[PDB]
Amino acid sequence: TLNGGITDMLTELANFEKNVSQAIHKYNAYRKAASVIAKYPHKIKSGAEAKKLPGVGTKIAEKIDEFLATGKLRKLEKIRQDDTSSSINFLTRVSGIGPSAARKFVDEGIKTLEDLRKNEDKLNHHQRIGLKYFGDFEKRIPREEMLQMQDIVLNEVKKVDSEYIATVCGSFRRGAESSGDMDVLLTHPSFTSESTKQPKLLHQVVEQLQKVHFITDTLSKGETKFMGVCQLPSKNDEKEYPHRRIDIRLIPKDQYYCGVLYFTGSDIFNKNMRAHALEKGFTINEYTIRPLGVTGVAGEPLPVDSEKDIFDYIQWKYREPKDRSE
DNA sequence: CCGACCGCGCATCAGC
DNA sequence: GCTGATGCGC
DNA sequence: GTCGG
Ligand SMILES: Nc1nc2c(ncn2[C@H]2C[C@H](O)[C@@H](COP(=O)(O)OP(=O)(O)[C@H](F)P(=O)(O)O)O2)c(=O)[nH]1
Ligand SMILES: [Cl-]
Ligand SMILES: [Cl-]
Ligand SMILES: [Cl-]
Ligand SMILES: [Cl-]
Ligand SMILES: [Cl-]
Ligand SMILES: [Mg+2]
Ligand code: NA
Ligand code: NA
Ligand code: NA
Repeated sequence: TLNGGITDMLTELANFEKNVSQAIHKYNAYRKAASVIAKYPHKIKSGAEAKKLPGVGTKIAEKIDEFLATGKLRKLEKIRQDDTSSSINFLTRVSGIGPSAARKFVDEGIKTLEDLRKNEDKLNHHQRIGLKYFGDFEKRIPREEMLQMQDIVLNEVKKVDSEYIATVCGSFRRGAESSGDMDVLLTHPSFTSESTKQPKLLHQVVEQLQKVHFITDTLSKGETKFMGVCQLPSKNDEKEYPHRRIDIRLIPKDQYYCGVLYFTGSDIFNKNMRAHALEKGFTINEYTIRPLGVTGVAGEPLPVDSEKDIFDYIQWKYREPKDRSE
């Protein structure tokens, strides 16, 4: 919050570029600048001061000057007044409606919450569930609820098969006092890079969580990734908890450390880290870290025994999850 | 300059 | 059906 | 929009 004013501005600009201009590199450019500035341990006093930070260029430096002088940005003022941009920005808040779908809906004169509701038949399944829980999915989850949710998921998974290991990642693993959703990494010894010795590994876990009425909706589901909806159980007479987004990612057990690094994030941290990997001549995904041949062809997976081995390869000092919140 | 910008699972569609 | 590109979300 | 070379 030290430079919250500026970081909010850049985020609003990032969002505009993603949702409206559909210009994803501009989106990431703003996001990066915002991240670098939020980290910065001084209250910024000028665009020039900011332009010292990596990712802040001439254009963002000028905007910071405008913002510092007036408390606002004319460019954003006009964006907010623009009915089309506002409408598009709103619709993209519904899970499953991206920039493209949003702009189409608006072309059809579907541009409000009331419009979506009376046009349920125009929505695919994911979008349908995003509209249903539009309000709930806006709310954050107190760590205390995250802790109850973890207890359920782990215990239920243990009931299915004691050899399952479920690890809650995302901001929860980074120590955050609230999380926008729940991210669960799942492994089982029968699923490795070498073989899948047991089918329905993910399905069976999902099934059991539906059985106890923890999972209530499915956004999408495949052999290794589930994205859906869950809800804590509430006591007699007490108001129900909000429905929450959940994702479960089944990863080969022998690739746990690359998987847990991936699912811990943050997203910006992953981008920064894989970008650095590339500078050092490696490529990192949720499975492996591989060298890049002189051609730039990924080589064979390097041995990984801890998250720190991954950091080591790219010559980064290790960073605890709680210091990966970029 | 100017090319590169992380990497990939699932849904959905076009074209064969 | 299949492959491949695209959207969208992680 | 920014940066590396
Ligand atoms: N390489 C890469 N990894 C990505 C990306 N988006 C999400 N991830 C990874 C890292 C997240 O922590 C993890 C979960 O994705 P997330 O969107 O839930 O983020 P998160 O870190 O959990 C948020 F802080 P919260 O949800 O708690 O409010 O998925 C992406 O674009 N690229
Ligand atoms: Cl772009
Ligand atoms: Cl403003
Ligand atoms: Cl690994
Ligand atoms: Cl791989
Ligand atoms: Cl930590
Ligand atoms: Mg999360
Ligand atoms: Na800079
Ligand atoms: Na959306
Ligand atoms: Na998630």
